Amino acid sequence: SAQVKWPRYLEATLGFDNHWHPAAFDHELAEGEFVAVTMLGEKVLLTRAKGEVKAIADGCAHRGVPFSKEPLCFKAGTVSCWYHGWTYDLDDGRLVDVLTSPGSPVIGKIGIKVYPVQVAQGVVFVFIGDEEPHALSEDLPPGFLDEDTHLLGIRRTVQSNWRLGVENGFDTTHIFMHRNSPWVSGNRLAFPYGFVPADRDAMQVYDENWPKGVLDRLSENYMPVFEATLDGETVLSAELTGEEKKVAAQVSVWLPGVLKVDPFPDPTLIQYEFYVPISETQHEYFQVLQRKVEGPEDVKTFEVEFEERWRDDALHGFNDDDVWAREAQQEFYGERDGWSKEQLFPPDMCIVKWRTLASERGRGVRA
Amino acid sequence: SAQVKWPRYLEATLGFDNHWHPAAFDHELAEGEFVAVTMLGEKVLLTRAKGEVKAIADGCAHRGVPFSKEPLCFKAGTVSCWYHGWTYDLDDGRLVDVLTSPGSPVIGKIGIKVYPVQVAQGVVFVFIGDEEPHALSEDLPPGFLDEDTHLLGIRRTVQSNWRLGVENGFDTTHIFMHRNSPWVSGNRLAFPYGFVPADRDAMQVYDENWPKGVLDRLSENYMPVFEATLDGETVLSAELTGEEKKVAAQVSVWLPGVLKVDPFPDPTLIQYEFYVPISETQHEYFQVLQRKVEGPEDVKTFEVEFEERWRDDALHGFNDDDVWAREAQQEFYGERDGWSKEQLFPPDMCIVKWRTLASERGRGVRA
Amino acid sequence: SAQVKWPRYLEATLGFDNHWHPAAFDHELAEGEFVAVTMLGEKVLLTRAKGEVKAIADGCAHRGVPFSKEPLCFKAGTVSCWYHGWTYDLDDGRLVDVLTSPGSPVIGKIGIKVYPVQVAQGVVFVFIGDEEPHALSEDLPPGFLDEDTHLLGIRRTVQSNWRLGVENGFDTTHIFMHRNSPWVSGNRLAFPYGFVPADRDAMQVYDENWPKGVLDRLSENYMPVFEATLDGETVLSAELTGEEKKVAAQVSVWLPGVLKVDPFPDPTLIQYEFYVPISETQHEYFQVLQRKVEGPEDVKTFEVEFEERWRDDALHGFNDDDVWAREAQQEFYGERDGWSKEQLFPPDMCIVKWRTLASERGRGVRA
Ligand code: FES
Ligand code: FES
Ligand code: FES
Ligand SMILES: [Cl-]
Ligand SMILES: [Cl-]
Ligand SMILES: [Cl-]
Ligand SMILES: [Cl-]
Ligand SMILES: [Cl-]
Ligand SMILES: [Cl-]
Ligand SMILES: [Cl-]
Ligand SMILES: [Cl-]
Ligand SMILES: [Fe+2]
Ligand SMILES: [Fe+2]
Ligand SMILES: [Fe+2]
Repeated sequence: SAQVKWPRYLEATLGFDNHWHPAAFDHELAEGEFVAVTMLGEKVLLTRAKGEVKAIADGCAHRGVPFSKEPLCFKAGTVSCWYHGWTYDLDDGRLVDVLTSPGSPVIGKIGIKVYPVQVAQGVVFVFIGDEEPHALSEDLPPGFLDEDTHLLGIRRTVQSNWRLGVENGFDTTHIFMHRNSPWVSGNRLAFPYGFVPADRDAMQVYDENWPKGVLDRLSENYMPVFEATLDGETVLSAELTGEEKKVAAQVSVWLPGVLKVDPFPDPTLIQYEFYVPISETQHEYFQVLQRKVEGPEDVKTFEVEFEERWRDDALHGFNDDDVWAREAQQEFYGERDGWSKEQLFPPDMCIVKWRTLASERGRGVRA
Repeated sequence: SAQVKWPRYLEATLGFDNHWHPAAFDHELAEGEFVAVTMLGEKVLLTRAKGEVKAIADGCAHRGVPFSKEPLCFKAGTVSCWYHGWTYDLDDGRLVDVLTSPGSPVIGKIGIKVYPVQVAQGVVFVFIGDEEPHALSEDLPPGFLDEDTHLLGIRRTVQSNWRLGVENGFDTTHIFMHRNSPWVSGNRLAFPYGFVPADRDAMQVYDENWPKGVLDRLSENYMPVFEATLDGETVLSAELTGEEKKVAAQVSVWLPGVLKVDPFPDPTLIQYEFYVPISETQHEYFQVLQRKVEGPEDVKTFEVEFEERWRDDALHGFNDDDVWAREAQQEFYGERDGWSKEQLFPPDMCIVKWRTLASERGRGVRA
Repeated sequence: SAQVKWPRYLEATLGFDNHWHPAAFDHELAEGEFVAVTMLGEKVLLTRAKGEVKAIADGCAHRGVPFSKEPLCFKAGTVSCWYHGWTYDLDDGRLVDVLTSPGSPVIGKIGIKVYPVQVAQGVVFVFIGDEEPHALSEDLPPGFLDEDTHLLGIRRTVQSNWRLGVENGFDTTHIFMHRNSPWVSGNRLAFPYGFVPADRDAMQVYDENWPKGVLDRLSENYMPVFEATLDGETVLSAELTGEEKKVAAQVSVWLPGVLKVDPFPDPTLIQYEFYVPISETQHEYFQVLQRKVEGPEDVKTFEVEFEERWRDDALHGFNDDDVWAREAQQEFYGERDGWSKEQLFPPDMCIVKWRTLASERGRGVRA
């Protein structure tokens, strides 16, 4: 059954820890500003001190209140609790002072957790887990860190377990539900109702070193369905006329659960998606677009396109439906043991391979 | 105690299954239209295909999503899931196609549940349970199916266990709370504060074949109370003056839990009530009025009176208070084990007879 | 650990019963008026009958509905249920009549709980518990019942366990969070960021007879902190310029959990606080100000300044922040076993003494 081929995947209700996970976008943090996030059940407080983004547990060691209720900073590099003034050093999380009791004997005897942080491609990543952090590149799809590119994205909260997000991203026939998105005609896309594996090389598992993932060779080893038929009659057909754009030549997912749609939502872009667990029933959905650039002008041109088109016409215009689609599955999988009652079909094998690889390679399980 | 005289009634938190239950009104469904309902914990999707109302489980066999999120029909007699296009035959619930993968090998190897449906007197009834359906008439009070009558009603959701609804309907002294309803003077009713059993033939149990139920002979074996006294002083008195109408000559309840008030809310009408479980804490309250008719003209006259008077002046004007009355009992009975702590009095014996009959005859228990 | 030092305090999630607790203010009840309250998990109905405030269980013995849904009284000294008319004697809670069934055999054979009530200093106190009530003075801080004073207050609901309320009131360094309240400059207060115990006599435990409690001698055995320093630099300093008022010379808490701030929020006043449990996660916060008076004129002057100044400028302007401060602790202590994970420091010892005294002297534990 399910609990037999991918047990650790089913156990990772709260995600795979001992992996890097995005928390926010670098531009969300100005010097001295605070941003509260919840990752894999942990409340984290982010801030920028002396130009560097720091991550510390969003909970005071005294009476456990979150600093985010009223975040205070009286000296860059520290955070002070709004309740009794306990002050912590962001570099090591140690209690270095108590504003309400100078010289208190608890100073230097207490500390809270701080997390390793690395900002890459404008994204703030945080290492969650007890192990010492490994290279960030091991937890990202290949190409994400390309130096000759620029990235722009957004994040939002989705009311479903993170796994439903990943499986909604790495699903080659769910695209049927996007057939009426204004982005399809909006960007003159030749968009099929689904992709069906045409041979045994349709899916490739990368399990040699890191990163590890599953790749769907949509453009070479799949058959796209542009027509829907019911009992011998064509009841639906995609629009294939004139000059149309080709997207999604390949789609892949990589541990700890990051999607890569290449190219998408336009031939000149690549779309990455993360589904970071917030709680057992919620996740933070990140959408990041990657554009190849040759200099500052291309960067500026991309930023403008993102603001005027890509973001709202695609990240919302195309993907908004994916949000309620995920949430529509929450009860079944989250409450009714859908993991053992689902009935899959051929195209879902890529998802099965992902669950198997994830169950075998996820560095740490958080239930 | 309770768990000893009517144990199966106490166990039937989610209702008695293997019985017919109303789901909606026939006029709520036009050809191709969809109506989602939840009955005894089961989500059901109703539609009209080729003129006939069909009932199918509102949950896809693939990833369990409900079709009601975005119901699709590309061929009358089928329903297609909005997610990956799995299409089902409404007659048998079998998967007959997959819009995103024509000829997929799962076709014909999967199916979901469909329910027997029977429309009578403008009401859509659905058979819930594993057993094969028996005659509809066995689950309705006598007279409901009278051919020389026409029926009109409404349904609404109530936040209480269904048993609290049934017992609020089949309660001869709770009417005290309706004394100030504008319908009392609105329809010149001689309406008492309560009916107290006057002899041993006040209540009669019908437990021979079907339908089965309990009847209160209010007009001949009960004493109506038109005056409320306290410490020897008359503190309240009903208005008995001029030409007033007499209603509620008899009130009865029949398995699986259907009320019959004869006559009510007017001498020319009979009122039926159903309290179909939605969940363990909610039920769908149906109010159906029956009028004897001699032809099309009488039907039209009834439909007009219903729209202009009966529905809002009585079904709401009189009964609305019954809704919060039921919900006011939810915590006690639903959370504080009120079933074993309640303290009944003589008039409640008709309810005791009903719980006993239901516990012994309910065809199926759904906990 | 905590479970070993103050076990009964940790068990009293729903408060200490067999103690008097405030329910409302006397002026909230006019003759024949009703006020519903929930104390230590019990729903209570208050009313004034023949000039006297009465307290009866807000739940009918018949089908458990609360009278508060629609409180009825047809004879001063009784309460009648809105559902079937069961009527109870407020003096002994016995069923003395049934409006819907005169002479019903259940009359005199049924009864509900009534509570001892005592009004003092404009406050309605109710005795919760199974024991016979003891003197009210045993559950109040010394000075509360002073005959040459007048009291005025307000109450509100707070979303946190009651113990978090008490410990927030009896905390000498949490005042840091109040530094920016408009009441500080509003009443020209010389207000420190915290009070730190300066010697061994800083806290005194009164455990000889009743009332019992812990007293902090702030003005004589504590060191007030008017500056906040971080890594050697003054980052915050209170305003100490000329003619300012001195308050909080002493603060104390007494069983079952009543605070006394002397003087506060002004030198001419004393502030009392109660934190009566509503449920396991909620409490009713009472704030009562005491002013010494010499006659009806002083009473009038106090009532006027309470309305024009004390209430909104202090009870709200100063204390409102204490509400979310308490609630910010609810998850940690209420759901994440904060009682054993908290890490206290020297000033918290007064709270530790209070927990110990309460665990040893609370008359009754309600979990
Ligand atoms: S809870 Fe943070 S200093 Fe007290
Ligand atoms: S969930 Fe219905 S077709 Fe996939
Ligand atoms: S529930 Fe109060 S009289 Fe029936
Ligand atoms: Cl978040
Ligand atoms: Cl369509
Ligand atoms: Cl593990
Ligand atoms: Cl009245
Ligand atoms: Cl059974
Ligand atoms: Cl309250
Ligand atoms: Cl400040
Ligand atoms: Cl005890
Ligand atoms: Fe999608
Ligand atoms: Fe009623
Ligand atoms: Fe405070």
